[PDB]
Amino acid sequence: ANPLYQKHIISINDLSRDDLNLVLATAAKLKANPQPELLKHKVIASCFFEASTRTRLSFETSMHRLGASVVGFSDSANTSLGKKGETLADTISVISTYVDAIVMRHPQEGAARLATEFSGNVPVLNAGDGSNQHPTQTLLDLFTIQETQGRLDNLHVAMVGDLKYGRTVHSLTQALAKFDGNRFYFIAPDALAMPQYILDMLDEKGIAWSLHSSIEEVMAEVDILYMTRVQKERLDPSEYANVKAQFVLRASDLHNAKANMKVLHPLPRVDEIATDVDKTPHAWYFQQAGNGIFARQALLALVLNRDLVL
Amino acid sequence: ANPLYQKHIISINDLSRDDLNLVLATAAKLKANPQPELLKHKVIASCFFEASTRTRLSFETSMHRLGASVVGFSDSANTSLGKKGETLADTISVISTYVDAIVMRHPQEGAARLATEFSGNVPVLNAGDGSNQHPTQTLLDLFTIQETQGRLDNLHVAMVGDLKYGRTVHSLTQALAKFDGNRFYFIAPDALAMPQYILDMLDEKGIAWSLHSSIEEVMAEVDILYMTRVQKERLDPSEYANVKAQFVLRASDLHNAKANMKVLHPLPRVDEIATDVDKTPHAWYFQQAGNGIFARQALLALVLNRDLVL
Amino acid sequence: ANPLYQKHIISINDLSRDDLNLVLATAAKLKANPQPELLKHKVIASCFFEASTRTRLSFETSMHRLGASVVGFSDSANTSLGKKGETLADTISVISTYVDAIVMRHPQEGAARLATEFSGNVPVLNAGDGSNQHPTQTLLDLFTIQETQGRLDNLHVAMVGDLKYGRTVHSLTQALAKFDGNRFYFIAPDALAMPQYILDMLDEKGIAWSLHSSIEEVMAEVDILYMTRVQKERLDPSEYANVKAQFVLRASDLHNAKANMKVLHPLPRVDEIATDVDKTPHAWYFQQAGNGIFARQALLALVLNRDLVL
Amino acid sequence: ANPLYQKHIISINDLSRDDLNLVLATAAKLKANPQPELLKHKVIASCFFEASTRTRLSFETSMHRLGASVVGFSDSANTSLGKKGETLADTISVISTYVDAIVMRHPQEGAARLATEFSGNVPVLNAGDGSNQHPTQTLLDLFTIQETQGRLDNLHVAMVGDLKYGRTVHSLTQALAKFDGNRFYFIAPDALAMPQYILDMLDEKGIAWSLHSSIEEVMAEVDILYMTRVQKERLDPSEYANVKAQFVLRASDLHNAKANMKVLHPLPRVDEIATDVDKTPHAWYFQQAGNGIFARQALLALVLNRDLVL
Amino acid sequence: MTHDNKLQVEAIKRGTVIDAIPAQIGFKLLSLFKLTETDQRITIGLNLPSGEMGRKDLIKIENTFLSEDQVDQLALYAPQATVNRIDNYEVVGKSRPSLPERIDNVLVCPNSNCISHAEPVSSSFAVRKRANDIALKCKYCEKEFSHNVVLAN
Amino acid sequence: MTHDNKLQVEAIKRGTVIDAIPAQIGFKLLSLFKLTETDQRITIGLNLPSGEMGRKDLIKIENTFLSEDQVDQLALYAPQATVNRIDNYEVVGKSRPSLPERIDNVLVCPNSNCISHAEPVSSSFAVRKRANDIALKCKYCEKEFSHNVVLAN
Ligand SMILES: [Zn+2]
Ligand SMILES: [Zn+2]
Repeated sequence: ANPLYQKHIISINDLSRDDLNLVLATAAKLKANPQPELLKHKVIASCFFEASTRTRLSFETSMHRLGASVVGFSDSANTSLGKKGETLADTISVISTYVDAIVMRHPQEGAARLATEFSGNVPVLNAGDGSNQHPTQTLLDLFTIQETQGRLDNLHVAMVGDLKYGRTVHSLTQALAKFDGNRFYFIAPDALAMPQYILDMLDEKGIAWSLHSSIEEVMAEVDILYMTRVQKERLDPSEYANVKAQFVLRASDLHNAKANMKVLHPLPRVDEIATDVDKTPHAWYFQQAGNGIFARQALLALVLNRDLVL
Repeated sequence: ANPLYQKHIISINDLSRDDLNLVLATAAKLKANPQPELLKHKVIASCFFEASTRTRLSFETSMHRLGASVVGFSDSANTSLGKKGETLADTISVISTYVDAIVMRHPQEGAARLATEFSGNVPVLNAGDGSNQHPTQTLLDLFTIQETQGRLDNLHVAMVGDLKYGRTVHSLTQALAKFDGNRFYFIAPDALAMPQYILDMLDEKGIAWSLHSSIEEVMAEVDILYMTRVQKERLDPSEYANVKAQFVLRASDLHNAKANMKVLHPLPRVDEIATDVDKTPHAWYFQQAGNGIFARQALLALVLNRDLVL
Repeated sequence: ANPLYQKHIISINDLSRDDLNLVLATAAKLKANPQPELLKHKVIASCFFEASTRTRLSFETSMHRLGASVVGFSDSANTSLGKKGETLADTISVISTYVDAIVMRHPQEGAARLATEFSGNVPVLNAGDGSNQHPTQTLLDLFTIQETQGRLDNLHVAMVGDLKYGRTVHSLTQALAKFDGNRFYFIAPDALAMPQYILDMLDEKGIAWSLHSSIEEVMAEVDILYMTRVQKERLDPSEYANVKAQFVLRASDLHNAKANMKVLHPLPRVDEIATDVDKTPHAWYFQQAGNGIFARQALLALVLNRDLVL
Repeated sequence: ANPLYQKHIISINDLSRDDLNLVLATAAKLKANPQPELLKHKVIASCFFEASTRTRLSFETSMHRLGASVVGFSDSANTSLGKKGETLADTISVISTYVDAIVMRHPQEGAARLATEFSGNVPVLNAGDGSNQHPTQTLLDLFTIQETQGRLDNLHVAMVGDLKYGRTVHSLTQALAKFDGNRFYFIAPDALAMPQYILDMLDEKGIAWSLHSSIEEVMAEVDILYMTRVQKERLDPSEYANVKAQFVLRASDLHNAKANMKVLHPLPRVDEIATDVDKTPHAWYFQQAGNGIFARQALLALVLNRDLVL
Repeated sequence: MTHDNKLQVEAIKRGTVIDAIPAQIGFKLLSLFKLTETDQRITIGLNLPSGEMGRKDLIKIENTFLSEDQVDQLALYAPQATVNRIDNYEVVGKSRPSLPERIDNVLVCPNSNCISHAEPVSSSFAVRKRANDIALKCKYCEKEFSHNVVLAN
Repeated sequence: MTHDNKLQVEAIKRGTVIDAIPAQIGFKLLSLFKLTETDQRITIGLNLPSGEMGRKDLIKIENTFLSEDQVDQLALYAPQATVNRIDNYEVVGKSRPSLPERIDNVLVCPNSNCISHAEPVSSSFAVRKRANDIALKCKYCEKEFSHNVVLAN
């Protein structure tokens, strides 16, 4: 039975280079020759304790493309949740007696991990947990990178924005640090720098990384430009405004980029990427968003199906 | 065509001993040999005018296990519902022209009954109505009792907690008072005693019941220990605290219980049952929650299917 | 100096028979001959952590009738929680440095008592601390019973409504229990009976009391009829309706009442006292609210002035 | 006429060394000999567009201690927007026709400054305009440093906490920078450091300052320890916890502090100053809040009176 | 009480010995009353054998003396403990725990709405015995509870 | 072992003796690892004259032996301690606290948004030494904190 069969998908760190490649290989196949009844008769719980429409819609669409049923809920906006009542341990203990798999998104770090200890034999997939993990978004970022660059080794990857609190850039850095020869360029405001811990891990591997203050400063040599959303709340509106101009991508900034270079963004973009970029062949965030479907179909197929016949 | 075919499931009182047994017999079968396309092509409306996730998820999972489709809604949090507008009579008149069955949960007593007068030929199942009925929860409690005790006659059943306002203990008492030789033990705080009316009905049948102040006081002789949630709002926090200690189950209190004795709770437990009990073989609330699925699949199969072929 | 000079008024249990007579003797003199500039130059903080428009308006009118200035605030919240942090202790430690006295209402029991531990030399006056005390409402009631009956001893007092929860009847019973020969008739539904701790104190002190089924049985004897509101939320709508009628007062019931008999009520009355009662000479709930002005001026005059030249 | 007569108090940058000494000399005299009827007949508007109970209560107590009347309002809102329309300009143009002075707090920077453009001859006093200024809190602090140290020059001042965002430390540093020989020790985690614009001004003016890792390194030298609250929201919960300990003050750390050393804090303190500090002679945060009463009376007395006979 | 003259614990020259503490309460007493936050020699014996009660706990604190009040505070936990004041290797005087009139800091108010729960205040309860039990009245919320409930788990 | 002074000294038949516990750590260990929850005779010695090392705490648990794994748990609190196995009144075995791999249910994740706080789960941290400083990574939120930070709680 496949390596991922019945496993829980909690943190990217629990996945080896071999696992990532297995998911990505399956995703490409599901994209080529679709299997609409593969999961027929399964019932999956879409448990969004934290609301997220883009992510819920994508996971659920994934569930539907494979023939599975979906039960679930979203935004548990309890008026001042001092105690929503039931413990999460209890909720999972109950839900795991109804369904065949649980996809959950929760506000607190470690929630999907805890769930794992009460779901019994039912696999639980992490759809986001606090400021910790969001593995499905990474599987989608890597699949989009491999699809467009043809490889996950020897790439010049730039990560721009809120490198400090962006849970996704943290994960992408760890996943790609599992492949060889990748060079990282970190473009972030002084107050939102890549955490030391990530730099530390990188150095151990003997991976190269450099810190840049401007994007055009490294424009010419990047294959992937991964922009993230700088949240103004993390900043003062004056200081925000003071640094803004330094990290917003406009089509002009791309005039020196390579033919193969693509711009990714977990979305939503808003200030950071001008619409004029949408029209260039380097824009790949919407295509990246579509690949979530195959990355997600793949993951579910592998976990819920003894052997993938493709 | 089966006794329950096309009938409405509003109150437990409308079901005879023969009906209860028919549902329970069907549930056991659906649990053994599943029928995933039995309801294929039906569309069921999940109408939760009052939100309830555990119950909605369970009913809907039930709908999915039998191949049916589901349309519906939940928590109609109208800002100060002096008048939500349309009358319930009108809503059901409209919804009954789309679907094949309506499962509804409403805040006011008698809502499912009223619906019945406007759904035309469409069956309506009561998923909870005010402080009145909640028949599906009872069918699930009885199925769990019969499954674990092997019978619904001649049992020593203890009901602990808010016996006064607990709509479920009221129903379980009536259902079991339809079988013979059951002895009831009522453990409740003075301010939350079993309503006189229930005692009255019991006496007419010539059924035995005794009132206890402590659980361990009857521990040794019960087959079923049915705990319910004592809601603090119904009480003063000092008086709550004053009685609390007297009605919370800990594993220690079980050292004298019988091998066959099981602890049920409609859930959510919170204060009342300590987690240490979860680990004992007497804990059966989560298993009881899983049986809701078969009790619910059964009910829907019987109502929506001319004859059950099993 | 007078005995109440610079003293905190927290609980009725803290004041004596004399203290009570001293407050009521002063109230009477101020009602007779007002002192519009006794507290001039004094700034008092009306701190309503729990909003209570009726109580605040009265307390503040009292402060203004003596010439004092008022700064304060009404309520503090969110939905089912609040905000971030700052202890009641620091809040009182700060405010204690600006004002000459603190009047405060709070949702938790013991809040006023704790304030005296951080207010230094500033007297703290309790306008209501959760289900615990409410000193000034009892002084206002006592002043009304004395004003209309001519005495606080040898009275026939009937209390009606929700005796289990009414913090005003518990307190009034304790205040009246400091005087002689009073007799109490408690008329409440079975679920809202006078707690045993009050009954015990009455017994211990040799004070006569008795439970009655309806106001009718004892109307002829009673000198003071004290009513309270039975909130429907303390009962299930069905339950409420059955008892209701037993504790609702109409002008027609006053039929055989003594000349001196007065009907009192802390207010809001809603269903309990029919409007046709307002026209009888027995209705004194509005005149009781007006007296709150003088029982309150009395306290402030006594606590802030070393000597009263009244 | 005095120099501050009929003047607006908007920013600390608008007042001079003299102006500061004039406000503090008056504050001292009013604290010594109160003038309870200096502002009688004057009506002042306490306009808190942004609620701040602590600041409002103090400002209004100040107005009342001088005999003025107060009309005003606290907060104005919706959830994440507000209402319809009416400029701050028209609001001030209207209110300016009723009252003799305007005290106002507002969420946007520059709001108080704009008011002076529409208030005519009515002086506008800033109680806080977003992240910009808060003049009266700095005057209250300065009055507390002077009162306890005997001077505003040649002091050793240590500032602790969130220096990046604290509008009170930026302002205090600017005020103290108008005096001579002061030395500043800035003790903050790396993410919340004193902005460069403040550091630049210090440099430009030849004023000595230095960064330190912990209060310990410099406790012996410091005359004034000014603390601020590091809001957990400015950090990720994980981040917070790691730094936290470095900037939390206990009574045991005061161990080697000078006799005259005072600990100040704008408040609310929450975690930053342990309660055991309140018992040392060094704790002066509560006495600092009380002085706000006199720095505020001082301003109003000076702005509304052409001459003070103090 | 228990007298072993073979594998016995070393005696103290001067101090306090709390004996007859019922088993499993001794540790609670150390915790509750902060008896370990000291530099003196403390010797604790747990589950000691004593036919008188089977297993008992015992605590000896050197060069330390408990006042009448302090001793009274053990009244709810080890009511039959004997506090023998020691000096020069001899019991210079015993002491029995008397139920005091008030109890501070160690108890917690059962009342969820009591303000004593979220504030910088030391709990304080008034003690009054009434047949079958002892009632404890909270200084703050003024609610009276049975000791049995105040001493919950 | 036996603090043989002059007059008398105590000794257990067979069991474990934890010696060289730094002062003020003894009681914590009893509390934290819930060692006092047995029917066994436990003898505790607090603030004992070590002379060289100073003042020490000592614990003797009768008919009770600690697995190497359990001994390892003492590493962060009393790494200097020596855990002696006694059988037949003599030291058959002697081991010392070795840095563990994981530290269960005794620590508290300082991450306030960690799911571990409000739930029926034992904490668990992964010990990672980085030359004397010990980083402890939470099993749930996966955050890594300094042992200093986690230990304050
Ligand atoms: Zn209390
Ligand atoms: Zn954690």
